[PDB]
Amino acid sequence: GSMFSLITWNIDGLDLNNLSERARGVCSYLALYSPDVIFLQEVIPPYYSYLKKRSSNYEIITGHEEGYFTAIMLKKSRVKLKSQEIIPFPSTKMMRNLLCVHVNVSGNELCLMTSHLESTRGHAAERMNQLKMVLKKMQEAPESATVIFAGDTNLRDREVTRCGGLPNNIVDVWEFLGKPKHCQYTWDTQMNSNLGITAACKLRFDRIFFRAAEGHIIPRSLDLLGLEKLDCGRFPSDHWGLLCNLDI
Amino acid sequence: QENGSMFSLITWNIDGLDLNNLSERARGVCSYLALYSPDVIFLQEVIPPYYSYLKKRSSNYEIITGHEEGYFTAIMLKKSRVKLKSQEIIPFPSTKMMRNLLCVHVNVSGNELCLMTSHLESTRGHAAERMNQLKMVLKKMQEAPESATVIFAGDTNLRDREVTRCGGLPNNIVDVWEFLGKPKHCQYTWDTQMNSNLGITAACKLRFDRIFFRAAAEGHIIPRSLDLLGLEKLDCGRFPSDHWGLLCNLDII
DNA sequence: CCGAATTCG
DNA sequence: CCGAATTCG
Repeated sequence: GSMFSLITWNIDGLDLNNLSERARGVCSYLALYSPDVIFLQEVIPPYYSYLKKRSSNYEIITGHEEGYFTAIMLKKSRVKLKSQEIIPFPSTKMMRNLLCVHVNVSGNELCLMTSHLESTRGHAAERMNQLKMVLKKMQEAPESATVIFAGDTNLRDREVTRCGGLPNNIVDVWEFLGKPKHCQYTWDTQMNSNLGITAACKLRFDRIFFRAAEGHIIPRSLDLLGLEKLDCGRFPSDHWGLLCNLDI
Repeated sequence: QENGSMFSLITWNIDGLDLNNLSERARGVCSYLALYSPDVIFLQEVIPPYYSYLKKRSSNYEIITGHEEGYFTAIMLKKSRVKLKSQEIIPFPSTKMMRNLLCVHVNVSGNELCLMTSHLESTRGHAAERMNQLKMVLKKMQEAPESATVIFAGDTNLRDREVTRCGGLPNNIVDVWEFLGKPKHCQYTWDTQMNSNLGITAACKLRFDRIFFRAAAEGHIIPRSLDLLGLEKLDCGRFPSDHWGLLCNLDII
């Protein structure tokens, strides 16, 4: 049974409002799909301890040891960990950083990366500085390994071109899949009301970039999750979760 | 010969929005205006009560207003020294603070002048728009009739960088401060170190208030001096305004 | 009326 | 945490 699946999701652990409850919901999803790899953003130590407790069949790597951070969970026995690298962005004022990881999935060498770039419009420029730094690390990544980035970019479709666009070797999976109609937005204030705001904003914050080495791994599917409201009256998060299926 | 070809003007953002100790600072400002008694006075951020009070004290001046309501700018002209030919008001099509260019055409002993004042869009956030106004002002200085002397004087809310960003001043238009070799005392018209009226703890030194100049023929009128006023805190406990008043002396053939 | 940090909507 | 409008010192 050779196949590979990942999930990226900004769970927003800063929104203490019904936090543990939303946590149990998120973990319900994670257990349901049981992907080989999971990317998370805005996670805090209690949330972390809970994740470590419940999902025990995963090796968990954190971007930080305190405050809020990102995290990469790896299914043990299915994913062997080769290394982990943490690179802080030198210009951050929000403690952000690029969390890289290198793993081995049944012979196939992988390079997984996650990040939570500088938030808000006012720091767009800074965000761009981070983005390039991310992109350059994907190409500079070993020619022998297949590179996969997945995270909360906090970007606009225009801004990506504004930075100078993707390299000819790196591609966003959403674009690669012909721009599916259902996956168009990962941050929708019309559908999600967790932050309690009266505006209609539909932005594709969470993105997955891909760089095959000849390619051995093909990205098959892309779907959203966390589309339903919990019993607490709220969604698990303001961002929608993103599952991706791949095959060898 | 009380006035030997001398000419004096005053521009000042009196800030009528700072109601804190307003009337007393107003009588102070009028104390200044009466003291120097310039031929022309440019004022910014003035409100209707302030206007009526100015009408009372400075009664030897014909007063023109940029607006009838809210806050606005005003041009006072000493009658018997200045004959008023016309007045024109041009709103910025892109303004969002009801700002506008207040032009006036007058005659001083044969020499025809075109005086202009404005209070451009405030804050850093509207810098681009501010630039749009500045050029629009500059071009109106360009478009202004030949043979006549053009003088702008107002609260530009500008930094030295922003002026260059627009493409720089036209070769015929000159900042008076720059024209005087950029004196150290006229360096700032908004200094939070020295002025504390809005009660702020920051060290901000900006030259907001500016005077632009354009003789058209060789120059017949030359700006002689440039000085600040409102340099002392009043007995009321405040400065006349957060902005420093700006007096300018000039001379003609 | 600075300018970054709340608040409002 | 959108994005334009207060607030503090």
